[PDB]
Formats: sequence, structure tokens, C-alpha cells
Amino acid sequence: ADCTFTQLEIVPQFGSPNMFGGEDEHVRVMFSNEDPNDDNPDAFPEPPVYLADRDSGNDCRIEDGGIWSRGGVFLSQDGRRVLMHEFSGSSAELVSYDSATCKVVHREDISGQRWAVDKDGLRLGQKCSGESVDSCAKIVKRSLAPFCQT
Amino acid sequence: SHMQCIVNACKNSWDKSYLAGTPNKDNCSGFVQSVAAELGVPMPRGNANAMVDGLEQSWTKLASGAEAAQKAAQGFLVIAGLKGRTYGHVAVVISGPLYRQKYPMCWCGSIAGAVGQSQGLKSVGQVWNRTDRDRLNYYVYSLASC
Repeated sequence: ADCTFTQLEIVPQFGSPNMFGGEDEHVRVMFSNEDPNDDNPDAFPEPPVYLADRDSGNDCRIEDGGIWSRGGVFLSQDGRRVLMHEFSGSSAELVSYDSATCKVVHREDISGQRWAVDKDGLRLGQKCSGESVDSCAKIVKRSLAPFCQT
Repeated sequence: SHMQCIVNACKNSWDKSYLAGTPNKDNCSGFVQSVAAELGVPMPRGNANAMVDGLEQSWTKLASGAEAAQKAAQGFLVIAGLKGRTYGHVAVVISGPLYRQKYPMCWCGSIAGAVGQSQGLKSVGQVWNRTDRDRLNYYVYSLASC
């Protein structure tokens, strides 16, 4: 029941100004960049996040949360879940959303931990040289099951 | 004399490790400790939560982010601070335009990653999220540094 998440690249979009997003077969994610003097942000503090469920056709807005890391958006293979890294100050959490409704499925507080998500799952690290989880003395696998709710 | 004592201290402090083995860019409390040490401003010991506890017990609080920026422009060390469940956050407020006409520019390290770090180019409202940024405390030292 352990679904697989894949990184979604978030890039400047054509059309409406200051929009950043990406899509795969199942879902399109869009953010607004409201930093007046930074055209290449690494994060998005202002909601809403726009989700388009390509299959059903529904568009919804995540109206609260953040700050959303630009490099921290992942899609489940079936398109039903969007996993997002969100931070505030020195705290951080991973949040899973239902792509059809924009409702929160699961949160996990990962404050203080280095982290990575890929084909193989979620890793959390302690005693680290730097930001990458591979710089850590100890890396633990963390279940993604509650995020998938497969 | 110039009024860049705060900014100079932030720049000089960025690449230091206040805590042995922990770069200040990755440790908000360490970065603030290094800045204060350079300015010779006494600072509560401990992690970010312990520092906020200490500042809350001793330093004057400013009414707004706008006032924080003005005080920083006047050469005062101003710490924006908010406790976390375990990992709190502290940042040095600097002079500059207010993000969303409210939130002052800042410097800070952050264990959250590069996204939470500011070398003066992010406001407190771009390091803390939309709810937390409206809960910030702005502590100002009793004396100016330049």
C-alpha cells in the first residue's frame, strides 16, 4: 500500500505573470510569486496553491499553509495525492493533499531533520554536515503510507 | 559614522560556526549568537526557544515589524523571534522595504534548509509562514550598536 512519489519540477509558466508550476499526466500544480524583486524564488509563502485534476477536470485551491518549497512538490504515481514540503522559520512539515479536493490527507512534523523523497520513499536524517540527507550520520526510512492513503 | 554595524555583523557572522561543528547558516540561534558577540550585545544562552524565553523576560518589545525596521536603521540590534514546538526561530531584523507593507527584511540561518535562510534578501514574512509571521515578537536591545 506504499505508493510512489515523484518530484514535480516547478518552473516559470507562460501567460499570467509571476506564475510557477508544473504538471504530469494527472495533475497540474501552480503557485504565484509575489516577491516584487526576485524572479527566481526558491519558495512560495502566499496561498493559494492551484491544483488541476486533469482526469476529473476539477480545479481546486489550497487556501492556507506554506511556506511551500519550490523544490519540494511530489506527485503520487496514481495522481491522487500531492505531497508538499512546507516550512516556517526553523520548523518544517510534509503535507499530503487529495488532488481532487485540495483537502489535507496527512501531516508529519519533520522539524530539525534533513529529508528526501524519491522512488524509494521518504528518508529522514540526523547528525548532518549539511542540508542533503546524504550528509547525515544516520538516515532513517519513514513510512509514506499515511500520505498515500492508497 | 556609518550606520551599517548590524549588517556588517550579519555578513561577518554568516560563515562562522557559533556551535562547534555546526555552520551558522544551518542554525538560527548560532547565527544570532555570533552577531551579538561581534556587537558585544549580551544574549541569552541556549537554543532558539531558550533564547526567545530569555528575550521575552528581559528585552523591550516593539509594537510592529515597521518599528523593528526603523530601529535597525537607527543601529539597534532587533531580534525577530517565535518559539516552536521544539525548534524555534530567531532572525536579525535589518533596514529595508517592508514585504507586503508589514514585514521587515532580515538575516537568519535555518535548519529547515536554504529556503529558510536569509542573507538579507528575504523578509521575516518570507521565512515564517502566513500564520506565524503575524505572531512574531520583535525584541530590541536597550542600547544601539552604532
